[PDB]
Amino acid sequence: QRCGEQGSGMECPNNLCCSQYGYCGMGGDYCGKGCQNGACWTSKRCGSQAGGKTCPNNHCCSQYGHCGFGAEYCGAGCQGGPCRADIKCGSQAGGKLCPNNLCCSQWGYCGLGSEFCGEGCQNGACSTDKPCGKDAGGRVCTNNYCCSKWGSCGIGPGYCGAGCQSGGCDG
Amino acid sequence: QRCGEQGSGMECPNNLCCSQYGYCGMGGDYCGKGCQNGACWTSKRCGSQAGGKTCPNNHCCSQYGHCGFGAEYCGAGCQGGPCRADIKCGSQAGGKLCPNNLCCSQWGYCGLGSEFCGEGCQNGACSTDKPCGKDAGGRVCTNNYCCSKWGSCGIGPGYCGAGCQSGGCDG
Ligand SMILES: CC(=O)N[C@@H]1[C@@H](O)[C@H](O[C@@H]2O[C@H](CO)[C@@H](O)[C@H](O)[C@H]2NC(C)=O)[C@@H](CO)O[C@H]1O
Ligand SMILES: CC(=O)N[C@@H]1[C@@H](O)[C@H](O[C@@H]2O[C@H](CO)[C@@H](O)[C@H](O)[C@H]2NC(C)=O)[C@@H](CO)O[C@H]1O
Repeated sequence: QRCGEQGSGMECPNNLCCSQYGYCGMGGDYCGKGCQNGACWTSKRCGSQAGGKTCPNNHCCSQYGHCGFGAEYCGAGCQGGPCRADIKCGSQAGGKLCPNNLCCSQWGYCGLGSEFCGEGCQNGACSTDKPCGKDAGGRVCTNNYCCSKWGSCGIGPGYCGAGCQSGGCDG
Repeated sequence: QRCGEQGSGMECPNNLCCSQYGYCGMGGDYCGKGCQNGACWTSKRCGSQAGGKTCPNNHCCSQYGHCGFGAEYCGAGCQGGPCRADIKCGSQAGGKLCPNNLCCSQWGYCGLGSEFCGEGCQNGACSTDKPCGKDAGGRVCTNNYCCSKWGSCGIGPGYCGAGCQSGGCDG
């Protein structure tokens, strides 16, 4: 229910602004001074100009590094987010990973959904669920995901904690 | 710090999935069945195929009524989300509002950022707080937002509750 620093990076639906006090709504109250994410009145900084401050809410990052949507944003120079250009990745990149847990298709391109996350997926939120660990040649996960005690990649206590074989374990 | 139903329609950062228990992670335990938003293994339907629904986390809704990212979702047919084609709106498009609280620029195109939200903005999260209520001719906000006591539009208990001049006022 809470957002931003107060809600654990949590985001408001439909681009509602996360006021400085971790709540959701529209208006100067939530969108003005303070705003942590959502349709903030002052567009955030990102990537090049911000060292990789990727845009939250799956917003596009412009060539100047401000978060938003629109041709100006998602169009050319788009440094991140749902850009209109095709974002490559994978073996064909020298092994490169998609941003914001995006799946890298067999074809070497970022996206979300069956075609991207399904069979052949190279990194990101791949739904193939390939097992890792001791019982799998010692396969490690991509994106530094936690290889759970049951040889499964994920992120969370169930994965990163008790018996986390590899990745971002909590021990 | 709860998502989905367990957290007031909240979404997780970086495309992490919201399990059936209201928590954020990556893995069949967050992304598998139960997943409420985020990079769900079984994409959420949307658009005409799904009664006009919008995609969580600002995902494109492909022409087939499935949410995701990449050419197939954001390219052609894209019935919603950060569509690759400039979304049209306003006095130009028959008063058509931008979906997911996007700002309809004066040039009739949905986006987020100074260019769309700033001066001219026709609807959505416009950073211009044009006065509403008796405070200024009895003006009414766009998107069914609540005009508060002060004569300023927005969403929250502070705009929709006590002294809300018009809009989706609570009371
Ligand atoms: C110093 C300056 O204003 N440089 C301009 C860029 O910042 C500007 O990008 C836009 O900057 C605005 C801040 O003044 C942002 O609100 C806005 O979101 C951002 N727009 C984009 C698409 O990144 C560019 C382009 O208008 O011009 C420079 O001169
Ligand atoms: C009516 C129908 O079945 N049309 C087919 C589409 O469903 C199908 O699109 C893909 O469907 C998959 C599940 O059946 C989804 O995983 C996938 O996201 C979806 N693709 C898009 C872009 O939404 C396509 C094949 O991709 O064929 C149609 O005939």
